[PDB]
Amino acid sequence: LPKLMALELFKPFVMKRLVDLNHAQNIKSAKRMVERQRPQVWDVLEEVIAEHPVLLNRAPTLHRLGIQAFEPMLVEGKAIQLHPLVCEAFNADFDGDQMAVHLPLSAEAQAEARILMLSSNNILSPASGRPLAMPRLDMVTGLYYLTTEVPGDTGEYQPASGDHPETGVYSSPAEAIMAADRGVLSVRAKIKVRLTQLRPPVEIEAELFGHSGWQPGDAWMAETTLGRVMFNELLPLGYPFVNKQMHKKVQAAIINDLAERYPMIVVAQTVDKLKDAGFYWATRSGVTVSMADVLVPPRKKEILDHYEERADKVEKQFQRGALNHDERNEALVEIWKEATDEVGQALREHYPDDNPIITIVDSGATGNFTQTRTLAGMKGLVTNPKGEFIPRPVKSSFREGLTVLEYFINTHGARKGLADTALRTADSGYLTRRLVDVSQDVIVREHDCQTERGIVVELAERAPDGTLIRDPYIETSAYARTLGTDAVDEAGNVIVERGQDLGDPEIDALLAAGITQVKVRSVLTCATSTGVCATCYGRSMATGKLVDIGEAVGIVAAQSIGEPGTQLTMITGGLPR
Amino acid sequence: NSVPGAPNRVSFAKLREPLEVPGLLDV
Amino acid sequence: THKRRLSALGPGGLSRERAGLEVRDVHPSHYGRMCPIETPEGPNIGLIGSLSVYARVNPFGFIETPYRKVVDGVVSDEIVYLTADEEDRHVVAQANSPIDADGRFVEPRVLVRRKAGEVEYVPSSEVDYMDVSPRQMVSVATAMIPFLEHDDANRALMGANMQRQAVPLVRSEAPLVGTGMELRAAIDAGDVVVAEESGVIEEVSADYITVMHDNGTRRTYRMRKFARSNHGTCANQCPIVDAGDRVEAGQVIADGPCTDDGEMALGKNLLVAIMPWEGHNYEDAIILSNRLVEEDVLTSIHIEEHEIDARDTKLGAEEITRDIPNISDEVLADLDERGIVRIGAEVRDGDILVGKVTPKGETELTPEERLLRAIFGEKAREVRDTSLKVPHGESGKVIGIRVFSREDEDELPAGVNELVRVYVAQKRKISDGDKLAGRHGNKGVIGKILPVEDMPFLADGTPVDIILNTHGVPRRMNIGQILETHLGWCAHSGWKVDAAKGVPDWAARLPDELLEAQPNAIVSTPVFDGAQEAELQGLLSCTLPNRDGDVLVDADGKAMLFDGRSGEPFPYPVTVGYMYIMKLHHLVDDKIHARSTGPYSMITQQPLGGKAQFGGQRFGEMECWAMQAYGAAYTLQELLTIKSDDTVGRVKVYEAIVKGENIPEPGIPESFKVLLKELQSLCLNVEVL
Amino acid sequence: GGYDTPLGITNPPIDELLDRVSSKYALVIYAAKRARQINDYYNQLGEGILEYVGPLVEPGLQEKPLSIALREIHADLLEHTEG
Amino acid sequence: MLISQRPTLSEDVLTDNRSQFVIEPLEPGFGYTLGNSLRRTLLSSIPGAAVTSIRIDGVLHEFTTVPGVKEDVTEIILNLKSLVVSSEEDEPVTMYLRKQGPGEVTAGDIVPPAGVTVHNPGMHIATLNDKGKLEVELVVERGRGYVPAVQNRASGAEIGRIPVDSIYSPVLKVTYKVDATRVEQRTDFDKLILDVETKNSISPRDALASAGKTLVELFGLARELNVEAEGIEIGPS
Amino acid sequence: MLISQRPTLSEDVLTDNRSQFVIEPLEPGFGYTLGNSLRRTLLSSIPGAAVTSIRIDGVLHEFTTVPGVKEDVTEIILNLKSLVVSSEEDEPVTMYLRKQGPGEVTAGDIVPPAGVTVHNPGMHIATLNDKGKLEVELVVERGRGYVPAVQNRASGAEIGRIPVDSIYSPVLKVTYKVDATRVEQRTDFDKLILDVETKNSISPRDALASAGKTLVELFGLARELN
Amino acid sequence: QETTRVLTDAAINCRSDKLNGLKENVIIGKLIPAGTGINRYRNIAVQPTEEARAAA
Ligand SMILES: [Zn+2]
Repeated sequence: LPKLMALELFKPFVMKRLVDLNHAQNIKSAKRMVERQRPQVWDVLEEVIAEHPVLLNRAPTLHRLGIQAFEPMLVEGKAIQLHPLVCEAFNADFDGDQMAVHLPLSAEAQAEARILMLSSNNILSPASGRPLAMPRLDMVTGLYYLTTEVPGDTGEYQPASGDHPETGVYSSPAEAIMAADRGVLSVRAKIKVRLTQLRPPVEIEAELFGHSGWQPGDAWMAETTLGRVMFNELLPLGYPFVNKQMHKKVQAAIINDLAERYPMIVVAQTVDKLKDAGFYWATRSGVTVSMADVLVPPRKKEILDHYEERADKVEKQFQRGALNHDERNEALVEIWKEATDEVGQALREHYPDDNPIITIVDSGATGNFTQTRTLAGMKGLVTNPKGEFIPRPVKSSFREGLTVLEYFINTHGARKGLADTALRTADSGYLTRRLVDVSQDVIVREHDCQTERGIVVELAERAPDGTLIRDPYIETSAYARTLGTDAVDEAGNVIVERGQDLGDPEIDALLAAGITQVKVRSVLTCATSTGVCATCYGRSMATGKLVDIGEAVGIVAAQSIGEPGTQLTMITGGLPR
Repeated sequence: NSVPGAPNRVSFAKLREPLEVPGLLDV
Repeated sequence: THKRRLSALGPGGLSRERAGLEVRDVHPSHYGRMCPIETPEGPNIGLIGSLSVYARVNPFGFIETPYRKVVDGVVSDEIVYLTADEEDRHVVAQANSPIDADGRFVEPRVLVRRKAGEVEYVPSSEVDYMDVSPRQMVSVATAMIPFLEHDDANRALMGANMQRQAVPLVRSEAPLVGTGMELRAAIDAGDVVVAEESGVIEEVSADYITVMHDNGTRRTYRMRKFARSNHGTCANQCPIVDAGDRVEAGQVIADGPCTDDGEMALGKNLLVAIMPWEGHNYEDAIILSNRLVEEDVLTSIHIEEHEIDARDTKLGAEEITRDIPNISDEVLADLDERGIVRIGAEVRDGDILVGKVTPKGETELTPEERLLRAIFGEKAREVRDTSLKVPHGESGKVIGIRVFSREDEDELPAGVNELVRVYVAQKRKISDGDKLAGRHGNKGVIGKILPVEDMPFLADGTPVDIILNTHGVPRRMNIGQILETHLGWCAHSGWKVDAAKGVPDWAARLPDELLEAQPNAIVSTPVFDGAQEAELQGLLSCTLPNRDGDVLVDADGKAMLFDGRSGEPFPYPVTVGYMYIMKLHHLVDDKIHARSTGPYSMITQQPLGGKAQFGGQRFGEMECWAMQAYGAAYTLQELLTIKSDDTVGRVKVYEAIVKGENIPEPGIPESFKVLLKELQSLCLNVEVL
Repeated sequence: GGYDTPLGITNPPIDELLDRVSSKYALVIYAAKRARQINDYYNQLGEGILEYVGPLVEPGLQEKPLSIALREIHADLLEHTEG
Repeated sequence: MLISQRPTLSEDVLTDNRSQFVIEPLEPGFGYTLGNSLRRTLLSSIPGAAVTSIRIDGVLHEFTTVPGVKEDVTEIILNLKSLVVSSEEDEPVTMYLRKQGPGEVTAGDIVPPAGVTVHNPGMHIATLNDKGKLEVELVVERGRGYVPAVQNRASGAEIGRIPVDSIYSPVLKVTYKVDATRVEQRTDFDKLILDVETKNSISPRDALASAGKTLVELFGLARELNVEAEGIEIGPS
Repeated sequence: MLISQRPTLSEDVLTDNRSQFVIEPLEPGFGYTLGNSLRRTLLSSIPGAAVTSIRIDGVLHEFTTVPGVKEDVTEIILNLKSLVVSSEEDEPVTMYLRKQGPGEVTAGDIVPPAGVTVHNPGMHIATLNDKGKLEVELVVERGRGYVPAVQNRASGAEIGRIPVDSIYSPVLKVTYKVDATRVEQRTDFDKLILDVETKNSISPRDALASAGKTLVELFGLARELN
Repeated sequence: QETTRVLTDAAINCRSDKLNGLKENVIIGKLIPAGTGINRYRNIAVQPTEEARAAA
């Protein structure tokens, strides 16, 4: 809220306000005082500041998301004051950028907003419905760190009775908390305890109570590392319990899961709270960096060598004008490739477990084993700045350092993709764009096209001995799906019935229906003459719920559709193809 | 070298260039 | 850069709307020709550049690389300016290459570009020519940061171009480290007042200096200050020495601008370290000290010229009095006798300026008024009360006075009889959030300001310069940053090889001589040449332990400051260091804008964007589509109407507003209305019903 | 529902709210119509007033009419249905 | 030197031995300076009568559970552990409760004699099986801050009184943090946050009082050293 | 059990404006804390007196210099910045210097009136030729720690005058640590080991005093106050 | 493109037009058919629950 901002702007408001505290005359009075720019301003200035939405964007555009309305609260500087995820989601990175923003106006609108891009409201993959803005990277990584155990630890549970107790077992938490705080242990490191409120997952309670694993009371034993416990503590109360470490995903998957089970709200409340805890740990954990960290591929060379003579020799072989320049030239290449893998693996292999670096990525943090090697050891190949690769290639590595050449070859495609980038960016939407219109308007008629021509479905790739096997892509479909007709059990009955979203549970017992088709009020079979019907469409994942009376998925999808093109390469590959 | 107001930002010359800095600019 | 800058496009030349990448394309040759790396940048790279380094160019537009034209393990110590071609016929020897002290590269075999620049190996025994050094198709700018061999070219050239966008604040500093390029480069600034004779010094003062041209001979060689750039900066030109001393032609005489101790002052050899922290060096995030302030380290000033002519025309012309209509007092109680105040005078925004004025018109008013005026005797005049007044983000002290008259003969464009142009100081005391950085492209916004105390800090107290998130480099590359910085504290801190008894092996070699570093002192290295890791590393091992012969530093990179807040220890050792950087001709006021309202295309009355204006940002169409993805209608619609150019609601609800009430509900696409008309127009008549 | 507590803005939870009725649209709107009304009331308030009642539940400072509405809304005080 | 402002208690009542507060106005930036520490501090400053590496009866290798009784020491212990032992005789005090016949066992089932009390006696402890009886070996003792089940000093010399725990700190937890606020005017001055968890035995507020006391007492030193200081001021009441 | 014994307040003689600090017994758990804290304090209003803005003859805006010099009105200004004249009382205290002949802008030169004591009263600052004449009109001040150069407009000091910042914080630099005894058989505590240095205007005490003061001060509130 | 004839044909066609393509709305400007703006919806039949009103 750079204040002097709509500070500047807002104005006309108070401009009618102001002298309402009759302290200017007309407005030129004030106004003109707006030139005066007067401590009083900052004040009721405050008032008008009254919960007022906000207009917002940084273009370009990818889809409805990349913008919302909000409430700030004035501060100095001059850039802008934000949230993470709001990032990413709205992408733009603090590389040095900006945004665009305007005045929520007609409460008609502003309303609209709080209704709509209401910060909150804004959730997951409305296109691909599935979840969105999860914590990440740092945030996460700190997650990992905590989430991630620490065996062989101080205080580390001590199953050492027989000569006295064992210890690691602890009724309350603050208990050894307070303790270990008392320099006594790094939670990451299991021990033993108990609970009463942080419900167990079922299983536990499954027997402890079966009837009711409510932990509004009924203590339930426990034992691990806190930390993980910590988090836990922070979680869907009504939820039983978890435990273990998890991954980014995982977690995420859950998460998704989590709100899925429940309303908006909260969700973030946690969320935030979570990242927060991280943040803490973030700061905590501790992982600066070292050249030192430059773990070392040992023999390595000798492998190289190996290949060298391999080719080498071969070089002699073609050399005899053996075959084509290329082919052999490839095999050469191959040879490398071989190396490529070998070096990477066994290299990797060598290093111990903890190297945040990889660990990072390892933490599912991001990056890749390329970056991994690439980084050091070798950097592998390069291609013709116009096409085919480079008969070398990238023997050494950065970290190692190399001459001109080399890098002086990076150079090329370096320039190129780079360029691509500069293009796919371009033609992308336009491509879309045409996508953009193409149809539009094509939207909802209603609830019930009232057709009867959905299709049965695949339902996994069944199996012989396996009886049943799941298409992964099942999922890709499989959901927000209409009981086109009535899921019958193994004859025995009609396990379920025409007209339903066919949610997971469906997926799950029905899953236990060992079957592999269900006619489904799809849509392309939309009985709705014009537009469409709920029945046809029905639930939005974007909603995770039914659709509405008349809806522009054409957009949507259209976004959804085009946007993702976003990042592909490449008888053709990407789009063009 | 060859610098009237010269100090020394001591470098790492593993090498030698009999050659020396042109004048560019000339152009 | 601008100089040497080079392309092949434009007048009669290409029109990028017609050129296959190849235009931008790489290719062999290229070496010793122009910075491989740098280039334009937008749809623009592969389009423009400069030279590489040395190789002059044909009396006919073709480079002139000389070469280590070898001879029998004995290169011919000899330039050979070369047009690639020819040459092409010939043998590609290798700089960085171990001769038997005789040309006799001590190996029997070597590599070398061939016909296709076929960078091909070969038996040393055979080339005609080697080279002329390492590092050559390079650019100067290119030529600027080591560790390359570890670092993203992308990222690179990035930093390259970057490089320039420093901003000569004030202090003057050089990276204690840095190659030789440097002022020996900088000298090619050829700017600094710099010797003209082995003359003894002569009288001196910050305008110039008398110069005992020892031939008796002298010349109070000058020196400039306080005079704008293309970008609002002084003419400053700081001296060197002493009116009495004695020196010799071509040697320095006085810096000034980008001119640290005879040298582009360019940044701040600056501690800081490694953490991504509390989410503030995250996503480009950046966590920043404060002491800084106080320290001041971060500012200069900037220069608009300030102009406003006196014109001539119909109803009269454009006077510049000091008298004014119902102007406030002081507001006038300030300017000069007949308008604007007096040099070095402070202000703010709005601030009236000129002493202008012009005839107003002649088209009656309501008796109502007049009457009114008769009502209040304020016998109105009749002249287009006109002048100038300071906009926003604006203040400082009076300067320019390019008040230049037509009338006073000062030739000038039509209907004008004079004009002044003026200037004002403003010391930019660095906002955080913003952005700076240094080498390794390694750009960096400027997130948060942060008081000292509250700060991780030497176990010996002394805290950071700031801190640094992690992460990028991995998926980035530029770790020299790491090294270099290791280095940094090192140098900054000096040492001595305790080789003593014998040799630090990795030592066993190299600029021996060093043997040590007098804790902190001048340090360069070669480009594709410089010590190594281990060494460097081992240099780590080496030291000039501090006062308490101490080195909080670890022979390792990670120590353990604590919290200038909560304070306690940390989890694990602390990676840290230093880095000179540079500062930015790009921040808010460069771009600090919006727009409530103002001018509007007398045609498409849209936000007449402009200086006085904030422009009033344009809007996109997707966007709209976004709406769609919701459908706030209105909203958009509204827009279309409203801030778009809803003459009415503009006026109308503008009122509403004014009257704050269940706003004049959205009306009709009006104009659209036109249409119709527009149609009809061609016998077009139709209709909905 | 033991979740927490909103915050003017987050006041209140649509989640609830939403419950009241189907399409967010009117609904909101709906509210629009109201506050509009509200305003009006206030718009008119001081004068040979119109019948205009409300804003039923007492005020809440500058509180966007908006809110207010929102209040008696989830306060649950009026009716509607499309057109 | 004086504030030209003045932070101020904010009482918050939450529960028994848990409840928040804040205090304000708060010129930046010190919550950190203070609380935080205080978190320590108080946290640190918390005298209380904590138990003793105790034991009961013939089990010096029945190292788990007992007949006539279903529970187990560990269980027992945290159950043991569990106690609102309010007392006084700053020192030891073995203490012995028993009961044949089954039923079960809560807290106050025994006698807290002199300078020693309960606050939970219904505090069940022991569910009797085959009607068993058994007195129990128990000492407690005060101090600030819990003390860990240190490897007790018998090093075997004991009959089994196990190197158990004991919290001299009757408190029970903390929470808080800082809040930058009022900026145009009070150019963003701090804003407080003050919950924290006790034993039932007392309110925060209580030793809290002492806390600030205690607390300061220290400073007296530093302070009390050369009053010739310019120690900035609040003003009076 | 429970045990006590008030710790051991005790600074640690050292350089000038600078002698470490040591105390205990110390609640097995803490040191740092107030360790910093205080340390965090310090930094705390290090209240002091010193200039504010000043001026001299034809000394308009800062954007030339005086003849005779080799120097810059500004960095001059800066250099000034280097000031180090612990004064005394309260007010817009000031001072005034002049020069002549070969000018040598150092410290130790001007009109430190009453209650005004430099600490390197000589500290070079610049210089001018044998024409090296000049004056200076100089407006001291008390205060504490930083403040931004006022607006002399918002202020009023005559045209040539030059609002400036203050930094009244005669401290130099802090550091220390714990040494928590804490013997591993239950019977423990923390150990104090300290120090800082100031900008040679006082002893560690002095402020240190102020410390303890505003502290205790700082806590009457903190006390049972309710 | 051309349209022109696309003009003709019209009066030829003499048609009206579905007036739906939002773009339409875009065209016209008259707000879309849906999103925030719908018949049914934007013609709502609203007012307070009496009792309260009754509650005066
Ligand atoms: Zn349908």
